[PDB]
Amino acid sequence: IDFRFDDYVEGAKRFDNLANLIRSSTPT
Amino acid sequence: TLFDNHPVQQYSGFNPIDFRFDDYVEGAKRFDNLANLIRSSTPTDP
Amino acid sequence: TLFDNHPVQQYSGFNPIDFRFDDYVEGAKRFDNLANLIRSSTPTDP
Amino acid sequence: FRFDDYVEGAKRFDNLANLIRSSTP
Amino acid sequence: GAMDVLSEKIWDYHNKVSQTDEMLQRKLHLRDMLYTAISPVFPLSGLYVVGSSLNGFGNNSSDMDLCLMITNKDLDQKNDAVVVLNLILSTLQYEKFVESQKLILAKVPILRINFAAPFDDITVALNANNSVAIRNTHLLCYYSSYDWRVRPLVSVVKEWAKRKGINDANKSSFTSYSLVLMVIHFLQCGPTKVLPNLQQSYPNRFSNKVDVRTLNVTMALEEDQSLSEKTTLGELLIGFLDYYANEFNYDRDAISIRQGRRVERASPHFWRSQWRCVCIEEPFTAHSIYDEMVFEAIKKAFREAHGELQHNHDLDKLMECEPI
Amino acid sequence: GAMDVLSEKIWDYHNKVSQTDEMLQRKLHLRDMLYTAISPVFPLSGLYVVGSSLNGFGNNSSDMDLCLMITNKDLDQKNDAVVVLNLILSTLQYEKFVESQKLILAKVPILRINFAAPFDDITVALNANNSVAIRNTHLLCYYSSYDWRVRPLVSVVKEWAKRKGIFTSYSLVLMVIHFLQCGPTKVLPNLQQSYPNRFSNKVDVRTLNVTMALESLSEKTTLGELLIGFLDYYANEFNYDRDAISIRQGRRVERAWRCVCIEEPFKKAFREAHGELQHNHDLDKLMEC
Amino acid sequence: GAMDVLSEKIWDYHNKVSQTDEMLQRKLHLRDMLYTAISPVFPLSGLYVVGSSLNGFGNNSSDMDLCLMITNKDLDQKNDAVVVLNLILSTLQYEKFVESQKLILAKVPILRINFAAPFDDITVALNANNSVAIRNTHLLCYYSSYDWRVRPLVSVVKEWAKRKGINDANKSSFTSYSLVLMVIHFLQCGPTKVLPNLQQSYPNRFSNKVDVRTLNVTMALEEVADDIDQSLSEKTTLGELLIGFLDYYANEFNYDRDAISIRQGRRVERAPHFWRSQWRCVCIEEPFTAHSIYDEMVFEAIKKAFREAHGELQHNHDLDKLMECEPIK
Amino acid sequence: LSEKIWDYHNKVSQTDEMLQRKLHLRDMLYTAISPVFPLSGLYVVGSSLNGFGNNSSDMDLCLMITNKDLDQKNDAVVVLNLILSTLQYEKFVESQKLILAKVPILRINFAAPFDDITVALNANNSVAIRNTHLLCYYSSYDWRVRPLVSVVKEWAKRTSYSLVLMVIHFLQCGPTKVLPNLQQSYPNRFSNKVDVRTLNVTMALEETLGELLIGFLDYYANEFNYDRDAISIRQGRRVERVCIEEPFTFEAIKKAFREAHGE
Ligand SMILES: [Mg+2]
Ligand SMILES: [Mg+2]
Repeated sequence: IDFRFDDYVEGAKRFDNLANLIRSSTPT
Repeated sequence: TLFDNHPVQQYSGFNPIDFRFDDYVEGAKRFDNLANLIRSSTPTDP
Repeated sequence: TLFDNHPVQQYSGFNPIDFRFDDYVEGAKRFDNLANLIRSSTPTDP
Repeated sequence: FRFDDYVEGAKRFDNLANLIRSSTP
Repeated sequence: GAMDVLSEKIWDYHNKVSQTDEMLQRKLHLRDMLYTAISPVFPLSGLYVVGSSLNGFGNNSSDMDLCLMITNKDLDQKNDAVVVLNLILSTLQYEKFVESQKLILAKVPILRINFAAPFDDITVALNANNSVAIRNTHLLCYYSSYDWRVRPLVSVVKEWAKRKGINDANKSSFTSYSLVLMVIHFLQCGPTKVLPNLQQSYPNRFSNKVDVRTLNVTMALEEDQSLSEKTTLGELLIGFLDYYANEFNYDRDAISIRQGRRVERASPHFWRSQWRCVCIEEPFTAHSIYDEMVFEAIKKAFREAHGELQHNHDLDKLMECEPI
Repeated sequence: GAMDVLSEKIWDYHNKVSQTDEMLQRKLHLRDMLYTAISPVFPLSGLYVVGSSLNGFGNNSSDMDLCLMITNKDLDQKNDAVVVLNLILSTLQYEKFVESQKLILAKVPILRINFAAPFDDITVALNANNSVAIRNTHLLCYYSSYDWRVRPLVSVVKEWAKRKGIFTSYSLVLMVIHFLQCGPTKVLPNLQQSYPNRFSNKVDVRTLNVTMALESLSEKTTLGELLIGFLDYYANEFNYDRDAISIRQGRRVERAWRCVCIEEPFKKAFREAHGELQHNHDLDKLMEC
Repeated sequence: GAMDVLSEKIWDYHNKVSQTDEMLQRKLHLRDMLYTAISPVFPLSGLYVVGSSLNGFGNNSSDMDLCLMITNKDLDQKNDAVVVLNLILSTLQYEKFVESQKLILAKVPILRINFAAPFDDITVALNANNSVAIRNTHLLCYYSSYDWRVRPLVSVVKEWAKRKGINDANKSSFTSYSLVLMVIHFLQCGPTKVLPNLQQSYPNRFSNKVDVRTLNVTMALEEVADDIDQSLSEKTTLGELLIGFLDYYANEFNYDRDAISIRQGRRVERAPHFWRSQWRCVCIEEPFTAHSIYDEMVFEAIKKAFREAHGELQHNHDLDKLMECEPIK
Repeated sequence: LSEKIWDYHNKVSQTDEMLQRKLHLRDMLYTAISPVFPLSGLYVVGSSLNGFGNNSSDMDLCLMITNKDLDQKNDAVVVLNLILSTLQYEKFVESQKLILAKVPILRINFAAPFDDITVALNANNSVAIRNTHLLCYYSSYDWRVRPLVSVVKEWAKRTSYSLVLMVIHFLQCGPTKVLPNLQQSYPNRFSNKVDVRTLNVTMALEETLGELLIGFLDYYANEFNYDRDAISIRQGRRVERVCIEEPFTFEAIKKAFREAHGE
């Protein structure tokens, strides 16, 4: 109410997909 | 002077301090009863 | 309380301190002349 | 302040140096 | 006049300056206010009242000494405690009842606080996590409670000493806490056996291994002292002065409340040195040539006071003395 | 003894210590559990995974650094962050899956959490709204993915320093990125300078591109020459007094506290490590110091 | 209520409260007494007077801040300076003229000393080996001397702020020293250029590099080609400088974006030298080598106090009305 | 295998040449101190005279000024500052350092032909006298002590006064019993009550090397404990309060003694 919160719910779940970004640049 | 009268309020460089909190909340309240112990050893008119 | 209002006066276990004394005696006395600098730049009645 | 006389004391202490040479080997 | 008249003058004076209940309640409420300010930063801590305010020997102008307990681990006092006290300083600055703060260096770091009306007559001294003061406070409270004569005696010894300037909070090594230990030592080891050795008689209650969250604070002490004291209050003050003027040897003797006896000064506990001559062991875990002048003045002030009280039996004459 | 052997050996060491995807999945599950417990206190907050566990550079026993985001303003880390972390500590002390908690007063306060049940091998280090941890992790993850050689290189350099007493993991990673920017072989670019509005400090972190794939002499050089080169660089070329590392500018800079001065995106040991590796090409002999 | 009587009553107030020569002489005599007490323990040391008592900006009730110089090497202040101050405490306790002592943790450890009559109105703050205070005292003392309006402006700003509870030595970050830097900044960077950047114009006199035992304390400043057009400056009255000071900090300065550097001669964008934060909002660089949510309340009181002081003084030009303000809730 | 130990010992021990130089230097110090403390005595203490020193050894000195006990908190520092105030003007003195410690020290370095000798001077701290008086008899009780000590010390390099006490202890307590408890055996000679000016530095006392060293490394690698055991020299035994009580007044250092034994 008196302090200014902001919405990061979706933001934090989306940040996870960096995992895939690394995986998709590792050779097999 | 520029050293003022209080420690630096910014970060100031201290090492990290690992606190494992132990519960002392009720211990501190019970300790007040010492005061009753003093009241009880006091005679009214000796 | 147990802790008083001053550090321990007896030897507390401080680590040894190497002092190489430098001479500052006449320097601290010459610094007072800043007083003249102040007084000589004050107008007597502006 | 009471100073005490250690002049002769200090000099006689030197001859512990003999005690070891008289031992070694 | 009489030893009964002198005994009542001592008692009277005690009641005059002794910490009242109204003051104790006000300090306790102030402690509560500080705790709510501190709580968001240390949510499981507890703010104990330690020293004068609770140990039985306080007077109405005594500081409220506080001890913030945070952790059962040792907290380093050279650096870590300064960080903690500085953090608490930042928190309390926002509070409207807090007017003024300062970090001083005593035997341990100490946060001094002053307050807005209506608490501006109370000063607070806060240390970080030093549970030794809690044990100390616990022990001195049972000493103060064991015999109704202990506290009035300490009340009058304290003021006489203040009026002679050998008890002075702004000068190092001139502490009032040590005077208390000196009285306790006398009532243990002097002619009249008034106080026991509580640490030896009740190891289970005063053990340094007991967690301070479980110290007994309700139960009186179970039964030694024959209670063979038809020694008056007035005799005990005279004897106290006599013992320290004429019987205690400062260069040979040392005081141990915990051992309940005099020990040969040539011998884990910290020994204080009151006025830099009187060696006194803390219950819980070679002089400078310039010290002689002060030692001689302390010894003299005790000889004078004893001579005066032995003669006139007049408490108000004793307290009319001049400083040093 | 031979440098195609050294290259494959470095690679093999990398794959033994690297963070498995199973370990990553477990870490994300535990994060969700933490979030379920934290969400009633901060319903709009975000619990970002930051550091080694996500940026490509972590091993399996690596802490899980987390960043709780609650506000877009900047959270003061002297007072406000301690309070926010104690508000989380007050809730987690009633959760079965959480075992012990330590609050850490530091420049950036940390809530250090240990778990029970099947998660007592994972330690969490949680901060309150220190978004620079998010920016850093984002950037490093694009460095981590830019060239298949960065991570294996980083893996052995981290282990060499551990077994030789030598510097945090994060410092080393930055030493490795800098070397791959400014050494004989130009392997990595200056990403902050090449994609300036994609790694800009001024962007809301909820805007950060997390799926953009970024848009010759380097493919020559092998893993082995890279590592020998790295040790050569810090043994004989980098002045730990005259110079500092700047990542934002892919260049070394005048130092105008710590041994290697490192500016964040947002010595006889090196001598004798280079001596050994350059001469024998034996990774086992290097990390048996 | 007229710009000439505002100027003169600023000057008058300054003269009422400024440190007298008798007071300085009593302080220097007292310092000599302390040095003969300390010299058996530190025989080659020097006891410097630093800060208010010598920097030109002190009043008749300022502490005597003293700096005991012992070595050209650095002395660690966390641990080693405490040993030295405690050793000095031990030595001073045998002195009849010393009444009480106490070790304070300020930005550095500080031995606070009070005295027997006839010196019982002087308090001493003694620091161990912090030569930065000598450089600092030296630099401010030439800012103080550069222009006659500087010191009386500072006297009144200081007292106004005391009365509004904005300058208070018992409260952290509520410093008088900062206010001095704020005035010097204004006189460098406000509408009227009254002061140069002495650190840039005379880097020879004020160099961080120079041994403090060779600091020049006897020579006037040579003039510099075009750094202060000093008669355009003199068109501006004292009274108007005060009003301009209140105006600049109440309505021009952006405390979110701007910071103050006296060494550089300008405001800088908040982006080796320590930065102070006055009231935790006004970031200010020392010439020599994000906000709590609860700070915001206090910030707004500070700004308000300035806005009100500027409104009042600009309207009635009346110094005693300005000074008859009351503190901050 | 004993032989090579004695070689290293006789190679690195203090020469009689060096000791003459130290005594000369000390006499030069005393010539300068004498106007300040006319009745004082300047004793040699430590390695340089107790028989355990190298040639690189500091010369520790003790200025005796009073029969009484000198406070080391304030008086000692004032006394040492009175010497430094004088040595300031002597050409043969190169530099001085005052060391604040539990026992304040004046550390002095010298000019021209005495550059290799450093002096550490304490004020009136006479237990240093006694400790060297006693330890000079321990070094002369058996020919093996001083050579053993030599190798023990440079092994630590590749505190000295404590290395020695550990060595003396092992020769009192371990397998073979080389050295007695001197303080117990001749209680008249080494009494705490003897004035330091009438200590017996003259009369003698009334009544192998290869295996002693490897036995030492055995005694302290897997035979000695650290919080149930301490070292006492005053009483021969192993007692409990590396803890060592002087004649007069951490797993890495076990693994270090352990592998050094596999030789
Ligand atoms: Mg001042
Ligand atoms: Mg108290």
